[PDB]
Amino acid sequence: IIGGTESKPHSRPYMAYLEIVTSNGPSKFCGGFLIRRNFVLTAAHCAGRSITVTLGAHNITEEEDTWQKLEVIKQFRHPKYNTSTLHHDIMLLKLKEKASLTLAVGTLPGRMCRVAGWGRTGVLKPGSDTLQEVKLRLMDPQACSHFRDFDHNLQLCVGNPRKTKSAFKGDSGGPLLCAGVAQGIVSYGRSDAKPPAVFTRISHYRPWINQILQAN
Ligand SMILES: Cc1c(S(=O)(=O)Nc2ccc(-c3ccncc3)cc2C(F)(F)F)sc2ccc(F)cc12
Ligand SMILES: [Zn+2]
Repeated sequence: IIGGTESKPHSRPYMAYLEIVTSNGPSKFCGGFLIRRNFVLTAAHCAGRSITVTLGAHNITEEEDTWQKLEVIKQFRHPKYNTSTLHHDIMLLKLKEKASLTLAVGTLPGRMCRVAGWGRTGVLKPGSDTLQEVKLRLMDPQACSHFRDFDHNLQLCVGNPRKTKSAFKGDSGGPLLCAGVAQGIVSYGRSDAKPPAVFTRISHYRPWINQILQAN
């Protein structure tokens, strides 16, 4: 998160910190959010060989009783996910067991929405130890035209280009909440962090989400 504030600790109890393993490189990291006690929603580009989910975190470097480290038993990447266009950048993670409900852990184009994450706080900066959040402007789709594979039906265009405020690397998979309702998932943007960024429009995938949740 660039240009944001430190979240009040545990004020977003649905937030998930994802550590993603691949065979041929070190761990990568993403955000996500708990939508059922045993399901986390995130971005498809956060898929890997295996994933660990930490719920209940604020400072991800300091173990505390709110933490629930949970095994993912299966990844459900959207079947039409495209690695070139990044269309359908959405994935459900089924947890081995249902998370415990605690205070710190529970389930979840001109308006202002909020996104949170542990991602980088600048181009040359590292992932944040603490959960950060930022208020961003929903933009008209023409603001994202320069993303040649942007699609207004599939995606949201998020972040006033006049501001430095943005989701960034490591925030992938985190929710965009507009008046308390999750409308988007951090997907991609520019390497140089110039907003706007592209978010998955969750509404488009409600049928698919429902099918996975009902059948698993
Ligand atoms: C994650 C991300 C990055 S990245 O550089 O780490 N990855 C990336 C960037 C651009 C595309 C892309 C470019 C054209 N058409 C489609 C996709 C795809 C990728 C993919 F897949 F690797 F994640 S920059 C940024 C900025 C804001 C934000 F919120 C998220 C990100
Ligand atoms: Zn705490």
